[PDB]
Amino acid sequence: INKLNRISRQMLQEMGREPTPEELAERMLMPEDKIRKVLKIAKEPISMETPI
Amino acid sequence: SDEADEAYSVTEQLTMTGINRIRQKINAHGIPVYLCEACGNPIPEARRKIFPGVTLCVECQAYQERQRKHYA
Amino acid sequence: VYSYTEKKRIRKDFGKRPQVLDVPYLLSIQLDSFQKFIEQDPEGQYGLEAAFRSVFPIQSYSGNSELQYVSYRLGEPVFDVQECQIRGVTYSAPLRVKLRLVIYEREAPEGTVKDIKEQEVYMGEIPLMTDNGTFVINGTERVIVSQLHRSPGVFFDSDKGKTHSSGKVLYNARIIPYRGSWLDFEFDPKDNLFVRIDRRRKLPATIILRALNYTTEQILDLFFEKVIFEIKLQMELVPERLRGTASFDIEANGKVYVEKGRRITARHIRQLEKDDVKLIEVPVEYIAGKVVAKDYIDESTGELICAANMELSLDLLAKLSQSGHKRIETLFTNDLDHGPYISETLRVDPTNDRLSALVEIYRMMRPGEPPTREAAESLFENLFFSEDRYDLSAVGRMKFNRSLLREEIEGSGILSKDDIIDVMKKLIDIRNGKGEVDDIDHLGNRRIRSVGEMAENQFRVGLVRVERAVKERLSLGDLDTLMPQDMINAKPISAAVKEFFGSSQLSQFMDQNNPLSEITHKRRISALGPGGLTRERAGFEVRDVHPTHYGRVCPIETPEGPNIGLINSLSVYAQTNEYGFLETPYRKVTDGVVTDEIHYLSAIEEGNYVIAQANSNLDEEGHFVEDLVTCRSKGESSLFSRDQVDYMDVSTQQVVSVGASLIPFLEHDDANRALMGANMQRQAVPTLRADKPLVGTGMERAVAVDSGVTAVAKRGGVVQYVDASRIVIKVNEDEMYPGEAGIDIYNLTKYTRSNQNTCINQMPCVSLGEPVERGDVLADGPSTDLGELALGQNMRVAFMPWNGYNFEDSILVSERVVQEDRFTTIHIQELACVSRDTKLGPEEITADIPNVGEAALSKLDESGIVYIGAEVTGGDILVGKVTPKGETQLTPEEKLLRAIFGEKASDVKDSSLRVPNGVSGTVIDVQVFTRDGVEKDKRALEIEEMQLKQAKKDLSEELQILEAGLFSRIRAVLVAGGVEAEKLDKLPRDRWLELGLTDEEKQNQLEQLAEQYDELKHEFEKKLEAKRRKITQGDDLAPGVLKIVKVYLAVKRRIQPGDKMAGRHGNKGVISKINPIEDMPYDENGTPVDIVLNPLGVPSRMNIGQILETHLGMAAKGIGDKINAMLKQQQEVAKLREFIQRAYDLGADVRQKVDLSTFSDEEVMRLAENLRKGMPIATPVFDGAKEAEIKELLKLGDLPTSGQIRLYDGRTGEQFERPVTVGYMYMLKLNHLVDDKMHARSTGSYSLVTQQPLGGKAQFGGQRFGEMEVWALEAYGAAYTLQEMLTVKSDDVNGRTKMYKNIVDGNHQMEPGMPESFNVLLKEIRSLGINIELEDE
Ligand SMILES: [Zn+2]
Repeated sequence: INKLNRISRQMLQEMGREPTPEELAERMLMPEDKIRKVLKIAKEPISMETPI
Repeated sequence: SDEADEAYSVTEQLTMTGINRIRQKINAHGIPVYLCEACGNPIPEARRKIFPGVTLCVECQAYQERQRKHYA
Repeated sequence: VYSYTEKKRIRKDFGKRPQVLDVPYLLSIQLDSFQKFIEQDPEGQYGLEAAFRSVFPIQSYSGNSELQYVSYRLGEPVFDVQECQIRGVTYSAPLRVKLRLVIYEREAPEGTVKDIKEQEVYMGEIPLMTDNGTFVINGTERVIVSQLHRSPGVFFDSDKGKTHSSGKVLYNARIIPYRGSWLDFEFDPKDNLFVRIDRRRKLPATIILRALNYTTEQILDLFFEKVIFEIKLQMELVPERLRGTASFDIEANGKVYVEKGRRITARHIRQLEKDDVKLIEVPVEYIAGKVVAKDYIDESTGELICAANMELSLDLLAKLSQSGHKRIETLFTNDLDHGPYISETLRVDPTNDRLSALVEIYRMMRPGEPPTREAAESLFENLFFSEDRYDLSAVGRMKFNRSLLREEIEGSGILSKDDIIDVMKKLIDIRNGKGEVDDIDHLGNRRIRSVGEMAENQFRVGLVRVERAVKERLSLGDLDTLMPQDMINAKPISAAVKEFFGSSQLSQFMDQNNPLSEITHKRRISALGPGGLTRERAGFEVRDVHPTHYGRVCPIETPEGPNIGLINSLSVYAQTNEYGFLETPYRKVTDGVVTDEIHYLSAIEEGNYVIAQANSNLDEEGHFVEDLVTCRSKGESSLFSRDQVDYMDVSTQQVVSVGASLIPFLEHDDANRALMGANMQRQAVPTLRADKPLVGTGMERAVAVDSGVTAVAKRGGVVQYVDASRIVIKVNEDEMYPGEAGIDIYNLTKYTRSNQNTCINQMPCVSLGEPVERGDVLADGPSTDLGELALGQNMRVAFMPWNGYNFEDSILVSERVVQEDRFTTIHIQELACVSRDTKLGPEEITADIPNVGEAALSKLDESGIVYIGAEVTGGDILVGKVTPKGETQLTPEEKLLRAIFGEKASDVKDSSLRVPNGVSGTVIDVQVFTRDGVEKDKRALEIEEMQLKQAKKDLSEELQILEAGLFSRIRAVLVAGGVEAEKLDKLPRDRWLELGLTDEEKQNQLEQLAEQYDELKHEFEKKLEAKRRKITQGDDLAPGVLKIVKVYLAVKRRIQPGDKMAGRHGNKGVISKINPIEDMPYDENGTPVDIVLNPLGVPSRMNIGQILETHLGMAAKGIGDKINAMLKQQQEVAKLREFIQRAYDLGADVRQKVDLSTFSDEEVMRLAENLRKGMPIATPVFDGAKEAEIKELLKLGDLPTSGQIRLYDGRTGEQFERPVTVGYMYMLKLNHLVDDKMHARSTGSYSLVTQQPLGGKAQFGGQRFGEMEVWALEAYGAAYTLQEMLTVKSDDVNGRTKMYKNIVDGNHQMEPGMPESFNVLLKEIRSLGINIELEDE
């Protein structure tokens, strides 16, 4: 995940708008499904006491 | 209730209580005192004809008004 | 002279006052403010240039490197606003910033750089504000409300006696900086002046005067007057001092001036000043109470007899007198006017000099640490007089100088000794009775932000975040090949702007109910938000209207409820200062003549002038007609002579907001009724067909045009082609811009969904071959009518009780209004079917759905989606989606059932999208979004080929309309001078860009227009290519979602009981009956009344405006029906011209003039046909129709002057006694519908953690039976009612199911068990260290 963030933070700047996951899997060496599941890994879910 | 009818009652009470305070401060009916209770000076005739029942000449009155303006 | 779209229907206008300043562009705030932000400030002081100049140039660790800002520009977006709203993104622009990096070697700090590097790095995207002042942030349209926050400067405020028991008021003065510490001065109850630095411990106020390097003699020279005694024991006299209750009598020269004990008076003051009394004599005992002024010593030993600020007693008098002392100086410490405060403060003041004072300050600020001389001095100088730690901004210095009454509007940014000594003198002067406190809701203390300034602040925050990383990265290595693209990643700069534009209290969904609601929501000022007060801490302080609100904020318009006065609306002509303070225009008044030119005044300046009233009659030369003209001076209004008045209001409307300027006869309503009426006009949903108000004001055209709902022309011309979707205009040749093709196209916005599910839809107004002029409206927007704001419909209302059917606030509507579809509103709502990939596989949008039996699948096409054209009801399947799942071991008898019928298990849920309950519309549209992985289905390829053909057709049809226009212009160029006029059409149109002509600049014109059509061709080609790329390219859907199908259900809501109608004068109601038309009251002509109203609402709610409006609408409709009768019997235009011109000049000296004599005979028939429903009428806000003109306009029709006709009962037909008032009131359908409210539930969904029924109507929820309802149930005896509301109907998971089984079993008995809320409570107490338990029964 840290490597994905690094490569994306670099590629968006160098490539324009943002790296589409095909573009990351190409720039990285991953198979583009592993990248998609890595993207789909949820993050720090939420406090269920959050206001509405 | 409509939420403006209760507002009407509030405004009515506010204005009426203000009006009657500023009315009670007049004390029109009174006593002929004829001399200042601060400096004993002659309260001039016109001031006793305007305000029947004054207790202060205009100088002591304005003085007291300054203090009661600030407070205490 | 009248505009061509104006002669179509001329609103007759009362309002005798002539209008001098025409109404501004109502959205100047948003658009101007965002202009200043994203715009090339050459001399950078606004917007992005200021932020960039404020962070750059960054300089590296030890100055090895320098990152220098060259310039910026906004890259053009990827999609426009429509494409953003469809695709669902923020419509923004990339912020491409050309930067520069220079690197230095040794011995060349500023010296020659080893090398520099140029590169255009991209730092985030800024959202773009549309042409209406709205943003599109996540596909939805936001508005950023203007904020109203306190400004830097000095504020003088008191506790007004609440704090101390005696009541003695305690005045404080606070210097709030832009950035820095909050110096504050404040009185003690003993009237000692204290100073606190940052809400810290209180110090004596003169401690800081010593910290500024003063001594006691200097302080007493500053704050006091020196009563000088001389020598015996003689007193120099300033006669003004002894105003008076006089100590010593008064005497000079021995005769007399005044005798003692009696109070000193103005006569005796006159006598002393007249007889020129400088020196008098007082005894040795009167000098016993005064205070010494300065140092006094003995020359014999050089010893101090008395310091300064020391009490002067008889012994010290003798001691100075024996020292040959003739002069003595005393503080003139009167008790009333020249109070002694610095004297007592210097008493309490323990320190003496700058050293000890600085040490005291150091101990207060940085406590406990051992101080030094140097550390203390450095801290104090870094408090207020170091430029990098204390900033009165330009606003702050303007307000600080102006508040101290200085004429230096511009100045420093740091404080000074004098800026503190003036503050202290002003404090003491407020305490002495000369001067007043500041008001907090005074609009000279509060300034406005808007999108430009708030967004600029967020961008500066991002820039500081950038500066951190760039400094550190130029700290490490600084190696070559490191460029200004690797050091700056756009994420944390864009992060703040994104978070603000999306997630902020001020970025809020624009209210699109109707145009007026948007215009008000954009012209809105808010005291809330990050930076202004909070709802919890407010008051009681700023909810109140303040005299400085005149002309700046609408006193009427503001929400009633939780925040009154916290959300005001900007006035009509209100503007923003250079500094940010609101202001308003006044026509300047020279000696008596009311000059024409107008100055804008803000609440700070507006006080000290004398400002006449806008309703002040005048001569023709500009003089006043009244000797004493009523004007408002600083706080009050009195009669000033015509010589004194300096300014005059620009108009009568300039005190209201655009919402409350649309109430006719607003002067006759109680102010709160006006508040409610404006707030409810904001809520009127647009009816199916618009209807302009018969009694308006003349504001409607302005509100309709200045909002973006109606398509207005840009250039005059002719309407080449009209259509339900587009208007093509062939410009007048005067306005061609010689490179241009000539014609310009407006594409109407057809049935689309606004934020409130209403339908935005533009209708063409013009027709083929009809002229237009720039500024004329072509397309009527939603809820406008021929260019005017038309919120609801004008109904034939009657005022009378009618059988308890309009009882409290109800309304009795006729079935005829339900038949004419007068209040029928098209609503539009989008329903989304998201197919994601679950942990057992993906879900399909298939039509091979489980159990549902080939009828529900009848609407669905092959791919599973509904057709565009189908009318669904509640329950129908819009998108059939089947989801994977496991087996789940069906219980026996289900096993046995499926074994007997062989209907084996599905394995796949039917989690499909069916229409919500109660809605029944047509499916007007279906958008599909497939992620780039998912291939596509048949419906997706179908919709894509349809959008492809539409895009190609649009581009080509535009290009060929334009080509035909450009060929017309080229042919008009080819009429002379190398002319072909009869063979020009011979050769083909394409053999005209190669057409010959003589060697002029006009064969140059032909070749130019030809190559410019070539430009049209090639750029059309790239348009088609980019369009096909965008239409075909896959979508960037959220993580995990395979595809989203969006259906758009268009429903048509009709009026029904429980709907909430409402008038423009705060008269709101709720339809209770829809009376059959033959059950309603009628007049003697057979005309039922459309709506019946309670006369009781009017006296108590003092809004007689609705009555005057009913009278004026009766008059207007009477005029219009007389016109209709003439126009239907085909009375000649002699008769129409005569009568219409007689009705267009009614009333005493109205400003408007129309002369149908200068009117084409066809333009009087068009105008008549538009006035045949009723003559529109205007009535400016505090200027409109007097009641006598209503009466006259009634006499023009054959209506009765009294306004009350006699009515007959529908059911019996016997005349009502004592006639009733019937006229035309203009009703509005408020967006509080009865089917957006009616909700019910037997048994549905239950919340996960707390096993209660879900909350809300969207969740199909239950009703909150709360604490007070429980007290109401306990106050009866309903012990069982309560036990089941709390156990079985709410929370008892095992007893709710048994109750259901019993109720369907027909056995109404509950075994309640125990609530799940108490079980969770017991476990949560047990999960602390407490052991709680339920004893043996
Ligand atoms: Zn006196």
